[PDB]
Amino acid sequence: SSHHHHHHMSGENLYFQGASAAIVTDTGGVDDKSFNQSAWEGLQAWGKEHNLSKDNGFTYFQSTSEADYANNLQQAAGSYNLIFGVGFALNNAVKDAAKEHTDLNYVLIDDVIKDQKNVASVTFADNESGYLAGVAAAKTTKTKQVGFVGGIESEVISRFEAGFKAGVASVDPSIKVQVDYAGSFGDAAKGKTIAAAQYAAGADIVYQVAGGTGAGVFAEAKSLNESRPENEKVWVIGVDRDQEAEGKYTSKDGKESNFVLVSTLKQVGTTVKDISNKAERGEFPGGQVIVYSLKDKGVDLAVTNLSEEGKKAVEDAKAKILDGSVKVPEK
Ligand SMILES: Nc1nc2c(ncn2[C@@H]2O[C@H](CO)[C@@H](O)[C@H]2O)c(=O)[nH]1
Ligand code: NI
Ligand code: NI
Ligand code: NI
Repeated sequence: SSHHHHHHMSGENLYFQGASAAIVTDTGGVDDKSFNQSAWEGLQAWGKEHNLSKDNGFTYFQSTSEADYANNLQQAAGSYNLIFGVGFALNNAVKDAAKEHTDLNYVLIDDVIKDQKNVASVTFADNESGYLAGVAAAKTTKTKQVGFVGGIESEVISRFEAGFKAGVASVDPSIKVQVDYAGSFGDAAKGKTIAAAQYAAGADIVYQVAGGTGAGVFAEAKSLNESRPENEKVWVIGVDRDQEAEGKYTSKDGKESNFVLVSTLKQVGTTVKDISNKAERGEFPGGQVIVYSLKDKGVDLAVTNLSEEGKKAVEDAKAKILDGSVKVPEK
């Protein structure tokens, strides 16, 4: 209201203490065009905003295996005071590291840690985005059969699967959803053989929810589509990022086209940048569980190459999820 006792201070003597933020990444890698890449793009954007460069204020530790999680988190604790575990698999390793270094701040993305003051947890309503992808798929199938390729069987991927199945059923319960898990988020070759089998059995759309494994699903669809006419093409649904650019191909008939129907979005990069800024300002949300959903645009659907009829079904289904009229199952 008033500040009568005051002293003039030079801007040269006032300074804001910066933080150093690192992500510890799973097998998928920061080049997975999806989940880990979104996180890494977010951290790079944050680095650029704070005048930093890789291994000088921000970095990523790629995990070779589960045994490398603890090694990478301990290496990170040498130089970084905000450490993100990217993926549900880092749950136990982040719990242990947070108990050893109570002075550092940790974030688990895609899972919850309870009762740890220096750990924040982030989850996404991927069931809600999955539902929208299902409505999209149900409005474009000609064969009335669609594929789902998961990475590792988990509460997280079951959220996508349940939402996707529910969204397909909301339009046409006649449609068959073939489900297959790769057992990995970093196995393109297994993604390719699963997609090959799903397409050969008469799926005309595959939704890939397996991070970097999904590069194989894109490779299979591209090979089938290059050896066919444009109007007989087979679709993939993108995940985490808008993957439209990965769908570029040329048909047997010489026509330039795109086989990405739609992508589910998961704003992991946005979350990494926002929490990094809060940690640097001394407002780290330790002990809290942050839930992103359709409402706050933490998840969404990019409607890329969907028919106008499909976009209407998606916009209508989105309204019903926001209003509460449709409750999307999580399992
Ligand atoms: N634990 C883990 N989950 C991943 C990874 N890549 C992708 N995912 C999950 O799979 C979904 C589809 O890529 C993402 O939204 C994440 O939930 C990874 O490397 N590790
Ligand atoms: Ni005042
Ligand atoms: Ni004074
Ligand atoms: Ni800074």
